[PDB]
Amino acid sequence: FHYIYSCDLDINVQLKIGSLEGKREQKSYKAVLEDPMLKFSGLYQETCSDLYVTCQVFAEGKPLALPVRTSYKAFSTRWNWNEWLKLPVKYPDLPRNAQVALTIWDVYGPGKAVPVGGTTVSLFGKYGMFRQGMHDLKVWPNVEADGSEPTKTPGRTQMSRLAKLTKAHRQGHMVKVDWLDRLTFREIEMINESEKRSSNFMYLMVEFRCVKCDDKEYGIVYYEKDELVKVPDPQMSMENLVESKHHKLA
Amino acid sequence: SRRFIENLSRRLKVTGDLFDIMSGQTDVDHPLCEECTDTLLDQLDTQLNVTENECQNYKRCLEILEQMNEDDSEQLQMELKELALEEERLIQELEDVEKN
Amino acid sequence: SVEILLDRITPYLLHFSNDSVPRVRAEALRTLTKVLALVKEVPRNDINIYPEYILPGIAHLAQDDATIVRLAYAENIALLAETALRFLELVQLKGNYDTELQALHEMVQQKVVTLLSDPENIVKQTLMENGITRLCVFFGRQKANDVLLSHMITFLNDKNDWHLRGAFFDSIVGVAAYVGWQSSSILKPLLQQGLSDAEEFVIVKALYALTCMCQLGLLQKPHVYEFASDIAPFLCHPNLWIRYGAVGFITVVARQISTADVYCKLMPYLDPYITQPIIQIERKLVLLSVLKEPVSRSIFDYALRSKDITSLFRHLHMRQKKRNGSLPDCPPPEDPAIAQLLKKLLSQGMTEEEEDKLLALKDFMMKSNKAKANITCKTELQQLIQQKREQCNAERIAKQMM
Amino acid sequence: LHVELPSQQRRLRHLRNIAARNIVNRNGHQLLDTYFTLHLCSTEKIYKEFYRSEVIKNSLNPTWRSLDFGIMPDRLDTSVSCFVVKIWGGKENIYQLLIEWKVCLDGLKYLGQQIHARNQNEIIFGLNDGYYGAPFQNCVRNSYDVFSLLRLHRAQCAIKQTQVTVQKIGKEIEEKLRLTSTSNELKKKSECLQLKILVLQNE
Repeated sequence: FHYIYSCDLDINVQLKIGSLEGKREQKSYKAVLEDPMLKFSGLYQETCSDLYVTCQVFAEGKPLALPVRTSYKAFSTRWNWNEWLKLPVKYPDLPRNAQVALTIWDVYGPGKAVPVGGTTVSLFGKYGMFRQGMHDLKVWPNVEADGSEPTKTPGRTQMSRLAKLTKAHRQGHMVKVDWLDRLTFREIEMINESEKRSSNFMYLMVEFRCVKCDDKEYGIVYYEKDELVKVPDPQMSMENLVESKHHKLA
Repeated sequence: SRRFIENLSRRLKVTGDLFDIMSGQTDVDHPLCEECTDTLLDQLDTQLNVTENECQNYKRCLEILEQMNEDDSEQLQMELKELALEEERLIQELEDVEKN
Repeated sequence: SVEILLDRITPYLLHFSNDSVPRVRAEALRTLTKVLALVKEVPRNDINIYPEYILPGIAHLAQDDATIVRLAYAENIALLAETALRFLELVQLKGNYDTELQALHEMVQQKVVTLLSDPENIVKQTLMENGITRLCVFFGRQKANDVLLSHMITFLNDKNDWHLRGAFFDSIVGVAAYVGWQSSSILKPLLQQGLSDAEEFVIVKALYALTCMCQLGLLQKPHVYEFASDIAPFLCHPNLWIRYGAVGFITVVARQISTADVYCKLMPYLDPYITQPIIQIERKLVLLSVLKEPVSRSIFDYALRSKDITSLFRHLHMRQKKRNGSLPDCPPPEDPAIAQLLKKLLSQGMTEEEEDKLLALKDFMMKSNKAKANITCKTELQQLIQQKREQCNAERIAKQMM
Repeated sequence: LHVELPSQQRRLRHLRNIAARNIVNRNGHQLLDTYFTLHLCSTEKIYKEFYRSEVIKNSLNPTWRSLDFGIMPDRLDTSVSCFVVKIWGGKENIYQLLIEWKVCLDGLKYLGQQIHARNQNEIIFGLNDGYYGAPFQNCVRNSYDVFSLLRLHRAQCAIKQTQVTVQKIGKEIEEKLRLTSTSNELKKKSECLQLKILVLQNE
């Protein structure tokens, strides 16, 4: 088990926006009847809309930097961004409970945008490790990605059983057999496909920097570098800052 | 609070009064050197050209309007009633489709 | 009370800005800014605290190595300076006022200029995201026109980051309004350049900026008509965001100018792109519900990306000439590549109307093509390694048993 | 930098700045929001205001934004040499009046490119060449000749005549469109109905 601390790793955190896989619900006729602007909305167009996914890092319910958009990319039959966003924040400046909000947007009319979803996935998961691989976050509908702690739009909650076991397989903790796992893995793929299909919500896929300039084998871990006398005195010998303030002023 | 605020000489005074009167009547500040005058003259000629061009464009537009007539109110009312009937029938059809 | 704050709290907050942890520095700056805004009286000893203790004290945070400190300073500069100015008024009820005002103005101006030319781009974008038009009072009309605007016009040179150009187009309106019309001629070519940018969201932001500046009355009349003549083609752009920003700008212009101006200039420009004549131009809906269909994205991207764009447009205009009766016939192209590319485009079903729309968009296409070509720690890790050890123990026992 | 020889026109067109200094607050020592309004002057009347500066909050020595060409060349008779300055002061959207000056720009004394005041309830103006306050051979060139001056005057007169004719034609075209406006109401109703019908058909 090899790892590099978050404090030492001084680069920009990068995130890949994959494909928003799901089905998008529409309104009734009366809604467009009362508000004709819905006809020209993005959702009411026959082809997939040109959505763009903003991203902002939060911490303790406080925004940590400006959001980052996705470069314009046309869509014909699917939402496949496959873009490597660069985040303003760096690894040593991410607090423990940092969480990345990701909001989808769509046109509503001249000079207006309307959120078409929202997801919030923690960066430092259990055991204080930076989440890696290809995680498929959930999509809460018609709500901007909420950054408050605890989040009101969480990303990730027998599918759970197989999620844990697959991890233990590739971390070396499992019995060794070739054909059996070669078939079982396709089985899990089909099971996950069915589970995703059944779920009514959308699901936005996302990937972290599993492969970087350094060996992929390493992982990131949260880290930081911080009877003569009985009655305590915690400032016995320091500078009198008020004295200095008065001396400097006049 | 409130507050308030000999021939050579004759010809010089005449010129000064003329300059003050011109400055008061117009928006150009007299007097002016010949380079300033030349630049100002060029600018004024260009402005006159632009203004005359705009006047000609307005004349053309007034002509095109003169060619036009005013539409009848009866036909517009008939079209409005037809559109209202169309809207009502469309609403009924939409409700039927929703129920189905 | 105020005196308690000034005597006992501020000299300790200033000491927390000189800490090792960058987050501590940012938090110290935020708390120092919040605390000082509470003061409403000036003790006799605190007559001149701002220009001698606080502003010099937090000066080093404009050049700190970590980007979080610089972001904090860029976010809190607008509010700190404004509290300084209000502080001087309180002392007045108690050195000429004008000289002190000038000194404070110079300090603020220098720090703003220092922030606007930092290596990172997030710092620059934040300075404009929270009070770039506010500090425009600490510069003046002439100093802003010769320093602030000059530094903001060099952001459009960066061809590797469209976020910065978008930020400039978003925040230029306030500075343009403050600096007056003496800057109108400067920003016209820059706005024209933006509307032919490689990244399309930059075009959207430029259209929004044009609309905003046209609503406040900051555009000359001929410049307004020129921009209307240049933006009319966008009503048939394949992209939707631009196809709506153009509508917004055109409606705003139709509202601003007089009725005769609208009927004389705007409508003749809009004739090709509206299926039927309209009356309620200022209403957005009556304009959107009349526009013709756009140019399908496939043909647009095939025509724009293909090399030798000039010959393609030459032959397209020759075919248009033939179709309009200008010439008796359309001769075949000289270059076989142009013929093959025209065949490919025509196989996608590009309609004659699509050819007309492509030709009307030619100016935007060529400029866009050339530009595009050039372009909590120890315990957490203890738990993690304990999980690793448990998993490895189970692993080895199970494998050995197998 | 103001050469003090006469014939230097000093009108409202050259004036772009205004400020106040040492305003006395009658209701205690509280600092007051301020904003000024400028008026035309006459022996019989003090006309309505034609300017209104943005509100400067928490200040007794305001320095408002520069007023280019007075209110910009928009039917403003910027050649008037006399005008009146009024200053409003108060807090929380309730405002009183505290200053009233009838200033002829010619009588203003010159100070050097730096605002300075010494009397309470004062206003300091700013022209092209600097700031004015209340009163408590090798470099020579050739001037235009009479013929060129006549040509310049005539060009200005022609410009103004054509502008007046343009305004006349504009009013005429607006009037012609006005008569059709009655039918334009029915046409607007028809347009709205057609748009809604299109939406309904698509849905």
